[PDB]
Amino acid sequence: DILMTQSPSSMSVSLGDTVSITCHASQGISSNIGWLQQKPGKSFMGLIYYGTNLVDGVPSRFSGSGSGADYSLTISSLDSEDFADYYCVQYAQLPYTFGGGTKLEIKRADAAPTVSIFPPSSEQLTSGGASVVCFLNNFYPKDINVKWKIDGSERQNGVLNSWTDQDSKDSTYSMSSTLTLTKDEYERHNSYTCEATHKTSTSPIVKSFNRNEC
Amino acid sequence: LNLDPVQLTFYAGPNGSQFGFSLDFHKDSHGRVAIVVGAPRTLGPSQEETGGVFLCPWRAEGGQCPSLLFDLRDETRNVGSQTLQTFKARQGLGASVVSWSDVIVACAPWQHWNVLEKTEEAEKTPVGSCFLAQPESGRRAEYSPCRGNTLSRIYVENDFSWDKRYCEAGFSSVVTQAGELVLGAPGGYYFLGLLAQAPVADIFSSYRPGILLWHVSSQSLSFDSSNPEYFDGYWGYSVAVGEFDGDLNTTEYVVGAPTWSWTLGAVEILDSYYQRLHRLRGEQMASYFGHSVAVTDVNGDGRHDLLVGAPLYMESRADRKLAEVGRVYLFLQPRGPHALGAPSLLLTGTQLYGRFGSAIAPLGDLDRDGYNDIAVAAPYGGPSGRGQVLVFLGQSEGLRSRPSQVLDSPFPTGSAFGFSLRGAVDIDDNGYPDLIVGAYGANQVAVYRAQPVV
Amino acid sequence: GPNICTTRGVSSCQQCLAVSPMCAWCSDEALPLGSPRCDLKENLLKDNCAPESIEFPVSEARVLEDRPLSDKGSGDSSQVTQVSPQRIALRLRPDDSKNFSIQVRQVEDYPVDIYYLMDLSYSMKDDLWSIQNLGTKLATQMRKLTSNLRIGFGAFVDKPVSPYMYISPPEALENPCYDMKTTCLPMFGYKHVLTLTDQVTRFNEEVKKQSVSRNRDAPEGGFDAIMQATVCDEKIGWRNDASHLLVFTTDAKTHIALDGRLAGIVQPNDGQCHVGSDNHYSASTTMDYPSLGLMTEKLSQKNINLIFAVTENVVNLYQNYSELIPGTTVGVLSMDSSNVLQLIVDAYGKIRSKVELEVRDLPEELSLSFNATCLNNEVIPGLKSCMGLKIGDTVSFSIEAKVRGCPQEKEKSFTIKPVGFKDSLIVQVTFDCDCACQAQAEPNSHRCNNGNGTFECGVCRCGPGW
Amino acid sequence: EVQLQQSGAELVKPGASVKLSCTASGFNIKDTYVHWVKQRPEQGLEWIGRIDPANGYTKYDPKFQGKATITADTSSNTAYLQLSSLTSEDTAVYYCVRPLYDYYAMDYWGQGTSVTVSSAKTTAPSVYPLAPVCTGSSVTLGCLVKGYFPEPVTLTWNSGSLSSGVHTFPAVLQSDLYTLSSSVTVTSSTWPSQSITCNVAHPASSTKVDKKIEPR
Ligand SMILES: *[C@@H]1O[C@H](CO)[C@@H](O[C@@H]2O[C@H](CO)[C@@H](O[C@@H]3O[C@H](CO[C@H]4O[C@H](CO)[C@@H](O)[C@H](O)[C@@H]4O)[C@@H](O)[C@H](O[C@H]4O[C@H](CO)[C@@H](O)[C@H](O)[C@@H]4O)[C@@H]3O)[C@H](O)[C@H]2NC(C)=O)[C@H](O)[C@H]1NC(C)=O
Ligand SMILES: CN1Cc2cc(C(=O)N3CCC(C4CCNCC4)CC3)ccc2N[C@@H](CC(=O)O)C1=O
Ligand SMILES: *[C@@H]1O[C@H](CO)[C@@H](O[C@@H]2O[C@H](CO)[C@@H](O)[C@H](O)[C@H]2NC(C)=O)[C@H](O)[C@H]1NC(C)=O
Ligand SMILES: *[C@@H]1O[C@H](CO)[C@@H](O)[C@H](O)[C@H]1NC(C)=O
Ligand SMILES: [Ca+2]
Ligand SMILES: [Ca+2]
Ligand SMILES: [Ca+2]
Ligand SMILES: [Ca+2]
Ligand SMILES: [Ca+2]
Ligand SMILES: [Mg+2]
Repeated sequence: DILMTQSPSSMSVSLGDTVSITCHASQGISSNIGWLQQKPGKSFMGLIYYGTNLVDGVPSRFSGSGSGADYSLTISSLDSEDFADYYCVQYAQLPYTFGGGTKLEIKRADAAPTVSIFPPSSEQLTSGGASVVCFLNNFYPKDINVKWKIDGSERQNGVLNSWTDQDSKDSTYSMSSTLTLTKDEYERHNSYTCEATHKTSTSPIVKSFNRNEC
Repeated sequence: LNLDPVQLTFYAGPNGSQFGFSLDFHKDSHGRVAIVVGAPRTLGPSQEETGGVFLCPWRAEGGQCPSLLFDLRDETRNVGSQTLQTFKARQGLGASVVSWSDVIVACAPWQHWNVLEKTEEAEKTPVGSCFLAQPESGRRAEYSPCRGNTLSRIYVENDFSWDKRYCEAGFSSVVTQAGELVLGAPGGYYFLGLLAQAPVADIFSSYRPGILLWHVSSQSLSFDSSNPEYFDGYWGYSVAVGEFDGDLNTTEYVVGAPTWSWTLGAVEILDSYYQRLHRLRGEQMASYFGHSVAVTDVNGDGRHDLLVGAPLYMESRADRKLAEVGRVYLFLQPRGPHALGAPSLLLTGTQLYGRFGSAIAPLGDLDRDGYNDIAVAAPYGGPSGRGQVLVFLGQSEGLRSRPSQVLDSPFPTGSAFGFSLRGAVDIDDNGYPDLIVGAYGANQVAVYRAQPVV
Repeated sequence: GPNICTTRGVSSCQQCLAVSPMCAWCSDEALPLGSPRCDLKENLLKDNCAPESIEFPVSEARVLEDRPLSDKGSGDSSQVTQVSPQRIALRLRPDDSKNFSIQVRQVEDYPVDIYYLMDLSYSMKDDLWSIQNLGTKLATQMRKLTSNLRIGFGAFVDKPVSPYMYISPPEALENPCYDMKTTCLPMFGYKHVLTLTDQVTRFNEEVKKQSVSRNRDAPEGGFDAIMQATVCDEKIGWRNDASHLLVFTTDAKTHIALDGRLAGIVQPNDGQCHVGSDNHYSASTTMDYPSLGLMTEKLSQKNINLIFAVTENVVNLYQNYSELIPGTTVGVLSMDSSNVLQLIVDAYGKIRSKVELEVRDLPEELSLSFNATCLNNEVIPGLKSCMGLKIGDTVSFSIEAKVRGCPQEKEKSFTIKPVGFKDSLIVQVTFDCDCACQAQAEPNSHRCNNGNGTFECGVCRCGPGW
Repeated sequence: EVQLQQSGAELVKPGASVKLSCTASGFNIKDTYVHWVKQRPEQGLEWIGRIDPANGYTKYDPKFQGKATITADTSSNTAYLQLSSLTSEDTAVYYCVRPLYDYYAMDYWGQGTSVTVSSAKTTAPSVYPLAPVCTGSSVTLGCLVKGYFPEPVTLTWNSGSLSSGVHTFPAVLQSDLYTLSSSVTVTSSTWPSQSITCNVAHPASSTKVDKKIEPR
């Protein structure tokens, strides 16, 4: 099958910029390539077919180019609606194969996260479970690494993370990490910590608490 | 009656190009009338016959015409694990041409096509193709509705049903006043014959070069049949449009099938959904009844009338002997919802092998008396067999049985003078409609100008 | 008493004869003033007219060539007589009519040419195997009817050009049956195989080496082949004095004139021979199929009798074509041509079952009328054709020629010939409108108004210029 | 206009079969090819197969031979995709596609049919208040919605009152059951000065629990 290497995976840009997505194939496809758009949480819309031709209804700021095995999609003067996912698909051979995808994200000034740690509630402890929650809200860029520590030692089993799309108001990202243990194991230890590693500080942002103590 | 047979205009093309096989008048966006001429054997880039189209400006002196340029390179597209191929060698570009608005439609009935998928193939077959040009803007587009990608084995399994591989789309052509192109494809459906219709505007908006196989959603093809009466009938050898059901919002199609029902020949009047309204049957087998069809109101009652040419009709003569001369049939449309009856008038040729009725051109009202008139071709008629075009004038009861004017060929023997005709357009702007006559055998076109009546 | 000859009051001997075929003219000098010179021949002798001066031509008809009808057409050196008499002299005065006879015989043991023209498209794969002994089998049955038989063979498929021809892949051109599990011959329009010959075993052996090709559309190019087999006299080998049978076998519809436009071929068929040394039709891909009217001209021109030996699925078709080409016979062929032998014999019997007279070069002023005597001495008025005949039967016709007035040319000639026959009756007409006494006229006679007139046949005539 | 309207989301068990639909709107389904494309967050987009509804002929990626079955009924102008012996890996969004002009392209897309394979039964969520520990100018509360099935759930604060300054995170699958969390930030003078409640509704099991956040 034909491998479609689409690059880059994502890019942080601003309105009115002129940007270009590329797509590389394992072999020649002689302009038999299409380009697709998927606005967040919605379906797909066709942009380009046969390498360069605009699908009816697509604005002229879009444009496809390339030949042989290297093609490009270009957006001149980005619009607020153009921040979405973009994919390349080759139909030179069956089976049709798709590229990895490219997400356009709003660019802004960096911002450190606001960390908050939450011990297990009382309702959860009386049933036989124990979940520590660690919120990391409103930050930029998206790249972030959470690390859970029990009595100072790292813990990697039973962690459950969740991220949000780029916020509509301030264009920041947020993350929810949830460490889940049993009630019997939550009380073997005392100190619970979640470290946050962001490009806004060489020192990890640490928030923690101690069981029983408050 | 009042065509000028003294001072003609001669346009001419390359030797052996069959310049004049097909012609039509072309008005640009400003209304200036030119002549579009197809030369189906014009040489291409590889010095091989591919056909060609010329756009002749109106000059009383005539002469040479500039080409209307089209792409003549064979195309290849490797898509969908398949290989699509067009072959334009000996395609016959210009074997039919027709104008509508400022758009020219020139067709290559014998353009070939094939599809390769590993070791299998669709078969190299003449699907035909039509090229569309807007001369003032330089816009181009193609339309080839019979191209397919089904492999040969499949057709065999399904007993060759819906086999559009040998259509020869563009063999005949016409365009409705609304702008819907209609192509006759006598080879469609394993030589039963089909029609293809699609709005010109959508052909342009849906075409991109190099795609070779694309969809035109607004198109509409006629239907295959299992009735042997239609087999090898070449339904779509000739085509024309008119008003025949009393509904002015609907446009009706007239189709020639000159080998229908074991070479009896037939002509059918359909609606735009290819539903049959009337059927005219040939009078004599192999007469090729349906070779040409013409639609015009000749008796001045507002209802279009039908003319059908049977250029090989053999007339009965003394001592039980026959004589191929050709015959033309006039059918007058009756008032209101009723069937077209027996022919109102039979016109029969005189010169043996003259092929009277090979072409039939509405002239409009030539002598300006309120009744439209026609011209009939006998491309090997006249006492010399060089060719003759005969004018018949309309009257309250149909047409006159005897001609008003006879045009003798000004070309040498073998010119096929009259094989193509076209009238009802005023080219010098003198208030009288004129006639252009093709003689592909001589690679020339003759323009006759109508003058005030003497 | 007076009659139309006198009461018309004629001026000369010429005008006298023009009144009625019964009138006569007296050129004698000693004739009373009141007695007329233009009366019945009996009245003139009654009025002491010198017999030598009487101008009274009688319409007659005498034979010049009256060869006897041949009992046998076998042998000889084309000295067979089929029509008697072969030449007569005819003399007619104005508005008169004379009658004569003619005999026609369908002679026994007359030589025969049979050219087998065979469809060899893929649909005929099975027929080839059933006629591999046809040459000997046919010689055995025809030996009962003729001692001079010659047979030949040609084959056709269709025009070797797209779309009739498969043109992909390259392999398909050499072998059209490639996409199946067999081989067949490359497509070919028409090929002559065997010139007409009396060595019948050459037919069998050339047949055994034949094989079929394959094309796309069911209708085939047989009419192209009928044309060439007709107009290529020398190559096919039709003999002058022989019945010409062209046996056309097919299992499908046929292409007709103007079909060729689907192959881009528009040039009309020219009716000329185009089969060269290679024995193939070289204009197949460049010249349209022939028209029925053109085929009729060439078949009639070369005295060819066409035989549509077709299968029942298309007999109604070819029976209808047969009606548009007079002289053509149809027989029903089995799906493998297993009955083609009897079909040919019954066609030869049906072909020689009719005698139909034809007239050539008849002047405008002459009209003819015919009385036929077919069967056993049964007269049939107003008929010039017999039917239901057998080999060796003889018919006769009575003919009356009625001339209108007098024509300018006094000696013409026309021909009576049965359709297909070699021999013929030539009629040399002479229009005796003038008098012998006109050759001895006296121009500027001093008997006629002091040299103002001419004296001919005993009367004065106003000379030239008056 | 051209629109592809697919079937509603499907919620099935492993080993069973399901038949998605793709109904044509504004055109004849018989006109073009009809493709089926599978989408997942990690693996991305994958082409399943195609069908020419005029004749019923189909093509498939060798990866789906056995599970995917594409059919078409020109009568109801609808194309179908049948999946068999379903698996957790068959949980994905499925789109039907057709080209605009180019016979081979992928231009018009349906909305997509959501498929979820799971043996889980209809389980109600467990709502847990999340109060901070025993200081600044900005305070942050939370609400944990754990162990429910199937999706989705609607979470608000003070019954839609407190809307701004809120982050409700996407649900995550935790051992065949879903877990969701939500945070909210206000000023220190607002809490515990003003009662803040977490309203959680799970229409599947028909439960609307509400937990008031209480400090420690
Ligand atoms: C070869 O040539 C023959 C000779 O023409 C053709 O046979 C004729 O075919 C036509 C069409 O099928 C026939 O026309 C029809 O006649 C019917 C009545 O005919 C009567 O008289 C004949 C004379 O023998 C009788 O045999 C017969 O039993 C009848 O009693 C009408 O019913 C038909 O009209 C109806 O259908 C037509 C369309 O076909 C409509 O237009 C009409 O409105 C109406 O609904 C029609 O008129 C003709 O009778 C046939 N003649 C004979 C002698 O059979 C062959 O078809 C032809 N074959 C080939 C292969 O070319
Ligand atoms: C065996 N054979 C006979 C033969 C038969 C037919 C035929 O009758 N049909 C039935 C009608 C079918 C369409 C009708 C309209 N709808 C679509 C299907 C097509 C096939 C066509 C071609 C043909 N070609 C010859 C060539 C040769 O003689 O070499 C041959 O090989
Ligand atoms: C053909 O036969 C007709 C009779 O059917 C002949 O007609 C008669 O001919 C005789 C000749 O003596 C006349 O006396 C009769 O008056 C004719 N009867 C008619 C014309 O009704 C006719 O002469 C014959 N002609 C030929 C050329 O044989
Ligand atoms: C001419 O006709 C008459 C009567 O019709 C007949 O008796 C006579 O024999 C005929 N003459 C010849 C030479 O046949
Ligand atoms: Ca209408
Ligand atoms: Ca009218
Ligand atoms: Ca007029
Ligand atoms: Ca004019
Ligand atoms: Ca054929
Ligand atoms: Mg055949």
